Amino acid sequence: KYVKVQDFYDQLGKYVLVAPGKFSGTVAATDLSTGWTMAWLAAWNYGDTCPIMHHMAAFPSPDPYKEFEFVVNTQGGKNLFIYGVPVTVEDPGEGMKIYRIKYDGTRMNLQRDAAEVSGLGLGVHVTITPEADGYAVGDGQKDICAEFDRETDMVRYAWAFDWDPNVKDLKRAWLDGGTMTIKRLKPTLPGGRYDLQGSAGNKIDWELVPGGELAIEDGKVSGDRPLHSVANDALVFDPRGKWAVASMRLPGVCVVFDRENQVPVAVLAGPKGTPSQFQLVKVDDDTWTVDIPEVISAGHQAGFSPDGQSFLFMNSLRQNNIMVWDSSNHDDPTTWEKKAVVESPDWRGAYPNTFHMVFTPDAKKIYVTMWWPSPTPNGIAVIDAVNWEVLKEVDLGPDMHTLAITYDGKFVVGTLSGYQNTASAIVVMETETDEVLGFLPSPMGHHDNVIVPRTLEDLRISRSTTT
Amino acid sequence: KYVKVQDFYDQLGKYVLVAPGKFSGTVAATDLSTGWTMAWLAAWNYGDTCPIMHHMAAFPSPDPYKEFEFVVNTQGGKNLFIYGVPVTVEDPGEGMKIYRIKYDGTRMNLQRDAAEVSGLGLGVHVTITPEADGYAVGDGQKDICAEFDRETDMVRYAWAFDWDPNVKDLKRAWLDGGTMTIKRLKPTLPGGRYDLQGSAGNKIDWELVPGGELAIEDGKVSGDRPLHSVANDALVFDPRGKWAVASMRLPGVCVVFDRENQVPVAVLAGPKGTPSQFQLVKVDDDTWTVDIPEVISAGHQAGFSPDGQSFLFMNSLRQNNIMVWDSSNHDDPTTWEKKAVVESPDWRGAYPNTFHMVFTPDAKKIYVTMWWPSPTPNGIAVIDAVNWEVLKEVDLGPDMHTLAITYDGKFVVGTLSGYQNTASAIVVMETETDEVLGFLPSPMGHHDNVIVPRTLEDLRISRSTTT
Ligand SMILES: [Cu+2]
Ligand SMILES: [Cu+2]
Ligand SMILES: [Cu+2]
Ligand SMILES: [Cu+2]
Repeated sequence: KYVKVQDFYDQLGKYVLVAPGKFSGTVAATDLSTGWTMAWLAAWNYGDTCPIMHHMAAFPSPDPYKEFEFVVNTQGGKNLFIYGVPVTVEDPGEGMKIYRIKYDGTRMNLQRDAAEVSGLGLGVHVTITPEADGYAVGDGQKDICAEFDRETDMVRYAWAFDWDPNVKDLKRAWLDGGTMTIKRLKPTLPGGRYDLQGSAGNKIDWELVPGGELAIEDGKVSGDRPLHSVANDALVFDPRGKWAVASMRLPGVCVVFDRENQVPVAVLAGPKGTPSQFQLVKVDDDTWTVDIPEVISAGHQAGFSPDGQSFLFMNSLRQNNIMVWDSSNHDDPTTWEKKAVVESPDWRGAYPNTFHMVFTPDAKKIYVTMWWPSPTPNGIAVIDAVNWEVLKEVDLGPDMHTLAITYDGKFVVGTLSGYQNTASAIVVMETETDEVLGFLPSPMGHHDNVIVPRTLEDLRISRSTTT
Repeated sequence: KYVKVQDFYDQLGKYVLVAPGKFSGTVAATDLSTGWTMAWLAAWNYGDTCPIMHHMAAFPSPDPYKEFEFVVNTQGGKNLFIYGVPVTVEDPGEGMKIYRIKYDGTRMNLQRDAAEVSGLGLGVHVTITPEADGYAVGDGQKDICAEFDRETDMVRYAWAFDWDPNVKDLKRAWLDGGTMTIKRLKPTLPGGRYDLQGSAGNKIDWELVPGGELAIEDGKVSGDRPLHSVANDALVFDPRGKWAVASMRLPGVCVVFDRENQVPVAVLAGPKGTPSQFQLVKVDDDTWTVDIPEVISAGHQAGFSPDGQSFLFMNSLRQNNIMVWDSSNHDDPTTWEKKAVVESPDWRGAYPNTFHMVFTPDAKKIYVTMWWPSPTPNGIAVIDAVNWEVLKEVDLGPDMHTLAITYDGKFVVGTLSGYQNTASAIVVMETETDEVLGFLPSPMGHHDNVIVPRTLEDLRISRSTTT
């Protein structure tokens, strides 16, 4: 007679979608086998006065439906003013919170704020270590990343990054190059803690938007110290262990760190045209530098294929493509060498902007975001990861964000977020012939989403090895 | 191969569902033809410091996808402490806002706070007048209801209700009878404004929950004036025009009001066992009284069938049934006689509590809510409104709130809201053989929802004639 939406959910199976909602100030888990939201959480109700719920990542649980834990961070300050919502809050809080929350089989519970426990507030990407024993956050306003311990929320190590332009004027500070310093950040407060919550640390007073390097160069982004900015975005993890990679938007490079010995060991150069790497120079036991002749393009998204064998960093802005290194040699990242660039005619200038990606478990395909400012249709591009070529692009709607995949490989689940004021949805695509099955309602401006992994192997294609 | 969710939405058609989300702080509209959320608004963004978004109702729009306008009010104070979210807020806002919001075919726009325009702040049911030229709001803490003009947001008339118990002890205050006063409530501030925003007016410090009539009796509800409460809930409208009916929870009556002459004309007695009406006595030009020998039962849900020929009030609490009156004589409500009572073996003392309803366009059936405290399954009873009998009950999940219906009469659309901390959903049932088609995600604690009407006729089965 009639069609039952339960038939759609029957095919997706018992996966748990989690996603935060940015200006909605909520986070929510959804049952993809029934269409229910399992639980949601409103941070205002906990006294947060700028609850911009931003990025997030879930630890694996053997049964997400009885329990799971996740990490979700917030942004604050003038970040509240930069989207199209005519916000009337005067003096909002400062965000940079890192909330630990546990779903217990009925409700979500706010465990604590890790930014308080560690001393270190960081407001961009959140990922889980491949061993599920901790997590990392990055922040492009203060240019710090750190890997924290799951059980205590204390920082295992934290790196601060600094730019020293060869030309001291914002228009040229990146294009004509400079030296980046890589600096061990050491705790300064009792108990092993930092003094870097909320805005403490900030160089620029809000996070650079997609294309937002142009803005910083044109002197349109305020802050104390924009000339020193690199805009770190993320620390993503090699699935094989040992190394974590920090992405720096403005200087177009990624830094490979030794997690156990807490040194950086290599710098990979993003733009097509430049070598595989630049030279890392140790200055002292806590200080390294790297010189860059010119920044030919800012980069964004960074991540490893599930087997560890390829590493990717996206050029965005002046170039627009995916640079791929061969990371085959687990024993020494200073050998990792460029082996492929994914290019496509429509990939010119800042838009479409490729800010997020997910591999299929066997690693032969990639789903990658194509973002544009309103009104141009946003979408997904499907990449052949064996030959490194675009297979197809699907237009979907406004403001495309992240992409997650069911662990059996079969369905891609993505979020579009209305720029915080217009249409928002969850999108489902099947990966056998890459077609959209449609949209589920989602009143939230998500800039992240995940499916709760069950095993350490599922994390290799979740929020761990890519953003 | 795969089922597309678009197939389920193709059978629903271009209807727009709207609902607010109570603790979530937000409000959202969904395109039931594509699964997208069309847009959503987070009240914290406009500086509201207790954005419990409560009840709402939408003006008809000839094309809602192009634009439509709605009203959504808030609660604050200690309402924020009444649910199991371990809220930690120091100085919560007082709530009782009445927002005017307009969707402009891209975004939601906050137009203003009707409670600041009028001075009169009310936080329970919001309904639209059948001519779509104004709206009404009730409040069970202050015991006031009013009709507001749509263009100016100024009060057309408002009424204040007061209880004068025969026994001055909260335990007997309603059981052993009393007198209720109906007072015309007049502006005290310049320009025809009230001085009654926020907590001003409050007799008890929070709204009574389902079954909370026993809490007030037991001295569990603090406030300044509990012995005087009646807990007004709503002012629903005869779809034929002329009359509005205010429901009074604690004394178990409804008062019929003549909208244009600004006087009450009749009082309907809810519990089975009592006559059709108690006698309204005029005291002076602004004051009427009505005596009740004893209150056998509190009531709650109240509303008209779409042709106006039947009027319903739900006994909850000490009886649990639907009382029905013959309202076919539109010239004189003092002739409305009880004509039936719907009863069911399971409907004994408070739970399930039947607090929400919607009619089919032809008025031949009613979908009514059945609410229990966690953990018993809440759901929907289907009522034969030709013979006044229950047809079936369907169990759904936690915390069942309101129901709407598509104006072609084909699909019933309801909200479950997880007691603000667990599972939430929208549910879809087809009215042809009353089977549930399944659930769409909705991370929101809705106590309201509407499908946006397109004509005046549509309002006869929207938030106008029933809550
Ligand atoms: Cu990023
Ligand atoms: Cu973001
Ligand atoms: Cu009610
Ligand atoms: Cu309510």
